[PDB]
Formats: sequence, structure tokens, C-alpha cells
Amino acid sequence: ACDYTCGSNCYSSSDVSTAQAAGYKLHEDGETVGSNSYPHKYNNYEGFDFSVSSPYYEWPILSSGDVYSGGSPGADRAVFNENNQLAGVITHTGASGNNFVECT
Ligand SMILES: Nc1nc2c(ncn2[C@@H]2O[C@H](CO)[C@@H](O)[C@H]2OP(=O)(O)O)c(=O)[nH]1
Ligand SMILES: [Ca+2]
Ligand SMILES: [Ca+2]
Repeated sequence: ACDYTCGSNCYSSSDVSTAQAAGYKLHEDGETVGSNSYPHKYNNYEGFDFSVSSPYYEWPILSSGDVYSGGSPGADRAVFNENNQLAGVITHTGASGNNFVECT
């Protein structure tokens, strides 16, 4: 079973932990990858009810199981905060334009 389902994508907690660890490390070292410069601040325009404190940062999580390194980011994102706490897993899949909806 999936711990997180983003559209047709199935993720386990380990997938998210691995993605988050890579994103958080880049954030701490003040480095970014990809033309869209990940990881970067997530403003929460959507108004999701995150249970952890801000600031929030978004980092791509890939369906292939591979850690994002600069190519096409896809539709799914792991959102973490300054204390390395997972805020949530979101996706553009099933959402209009560049909006996000939460993964179930
Ligand atoms: N939809 C959305 N985009 C955000 C948010 N925070 C930052 N962004 C960025 O604002 C712009 C319009 O959505 C994009 O550059 C998007 O970045 P990403 O495209 O890298 O997610 C947010 O809370 N919601
Ligand atoms: Ca997996
Ligand atoms: Ca692989």
C-alpha cells in the first residue's frame, strides 16, 4: 500500500524521507539545482493546514524512486520546514494551472 498517493504515483515514507534529506542538505548548504532552483521557499498560497511551523521549502520527489538532481521536476513535491520536519506531500496533478493539491 502507498503511504502517499499523488495522482497515479505511489510513495512510501522511505521515498519521502530520502527526497527530503537531499533537499534539506542542499538548503543547509545554500545550494540549488534545476532551472526552477530547488529547493526554494513554498509560500502556501493554497492555504494547506500544515501542522508544523514555517518557513516551508518545496523539493521535487520523483516517481522513479530517484533523487532529483536538476532535470524535469515532475508534478510532486515534498514540503519541509527549517527544523527538518515534513510539512506535507503535494502535487500539481489534478490541480488547475500551477496550483497544488495534497497527496492522499
Ligand atoms: N502554487 C504555488 N506556487 C508556489 C508557492 N510558493 C511558491 N510557489 C511558486 O510561485 C510560482 C507560481 O505558482 C511558481 O514559481 C511556484 O514555484 P514552483 O513552480 O517551483 O512550485 C505556493 O504556495 N503555491
Ligand atoms: Ca518507491
Ligand atoms: Ca533507480
